[PDB]
Amino acid sequence: TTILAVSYNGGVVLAADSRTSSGTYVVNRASNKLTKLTKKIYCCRSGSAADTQALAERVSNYLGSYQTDIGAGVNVATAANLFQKMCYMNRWNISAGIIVAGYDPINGGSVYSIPSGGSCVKLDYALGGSGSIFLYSFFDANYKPGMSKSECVAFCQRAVAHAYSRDGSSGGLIRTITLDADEPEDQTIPWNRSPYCMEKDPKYVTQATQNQPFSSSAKITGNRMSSTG
Amino acid sequence: SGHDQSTDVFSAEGRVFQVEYAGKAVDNSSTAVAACCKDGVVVAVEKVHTSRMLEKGSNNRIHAVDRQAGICICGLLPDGRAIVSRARQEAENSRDIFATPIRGSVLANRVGEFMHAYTTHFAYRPFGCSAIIASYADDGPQLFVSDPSGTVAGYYGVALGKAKTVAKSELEKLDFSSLTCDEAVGKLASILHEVHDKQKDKLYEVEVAWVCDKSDRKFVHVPADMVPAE
Repeated sequence: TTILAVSYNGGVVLAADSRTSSGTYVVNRASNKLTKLTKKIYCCRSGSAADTQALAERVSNYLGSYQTDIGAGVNVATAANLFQKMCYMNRWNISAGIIVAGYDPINGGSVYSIPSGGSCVKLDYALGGSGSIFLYSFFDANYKPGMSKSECVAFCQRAVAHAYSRDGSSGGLIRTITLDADEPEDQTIPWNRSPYCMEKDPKYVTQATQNQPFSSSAKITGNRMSSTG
Repeated sequence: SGHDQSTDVFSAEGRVFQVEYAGKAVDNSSTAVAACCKDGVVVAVEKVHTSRMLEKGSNNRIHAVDRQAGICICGLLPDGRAIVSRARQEAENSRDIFATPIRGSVLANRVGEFMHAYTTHFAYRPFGCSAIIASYADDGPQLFVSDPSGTVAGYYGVALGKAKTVAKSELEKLDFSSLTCDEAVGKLASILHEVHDKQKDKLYEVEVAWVCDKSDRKFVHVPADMVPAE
């Protein structure tokens, strides 16, 4: 699982892979890990699918009633607090890493990370899942804060592609959603149109020289790909 | 007869007489006024003392519920203290479960729902006080009144207590659009001093509180040397 959220000037972009895997078999290759909480607030879920689904459904139910009670919109901080409380009271029984990202008219675009421990950190960008470990040095080198909306979406897709190119537990479709003062816009790009994969990378085209032909010299001359040669 | 002994009984004309008796008890209490000045809310109450040996600040009727919200009590003071405790519980629930200050309208609705629940069961009696909720939340300055019947209404200016009609008439002379809290404090104090009868309540004090931009949107009492002498 690879999930991330990046804030730009207007709002936020949430990106995720689509792969639910039972260890080494792909149970689902078209999952949707970007779960709607309110109209402008979403969460990226990593870990136990049942636990994260139940947590998201409960938080969405709580937030929907709260809008009717107060008669106004909900800030991203409220949803972040709801997840933080619900994950902290159940931290020993659930396996969940949550990213709460959204737009509210008061604080603009917000991104919150709630790891397995149950804390809540407000960040410019957040990463999560097994494939997030591959992206940290990718963000330290290639990520510049202050990108435009389209630039942020493209960077998020490229980061997700780079993450699941190396992570066996991640892969499949790349799903992104943009949340800002305008209408939220989703996008799903397939693997065959992904911004990066090692199969299309020209520097991994040449195979490692492992199957030496039987030769009278120590000179390495490529792999043996024929019986005669 | 027996149609006015408990709140769980409607009268032949569709009335709850115990709630009306509680409202009558409110109407015999000391006068309070409040004004929403488009930049904050100012509340002023009169405290009648039955002893001249009371320490200053005794029997406070204005209490802070949150940083930006406060409640003035018109009526039975202990019932008002219970209502204030409930309002404080409601305000901290919002700050702990939803990580946001409670909106003035939301707090007023919670207070009204709490007060209404005591008018529907035979085992309880209605509160004998009216609650004036003054808030400066993200929904702007808000001034609400909660009736012992549990109905809440928002006001620009409001008066309660024994000398209610005359105080309301004095409040009708204000503009409430150009009115600011700095002059509203003096206006409310002057109205309370003028409307109060000096031959029946020998010991009287004026207690004024406000929450506007000048206090960093924090509900506090006035500086001592700001209200008029009389």
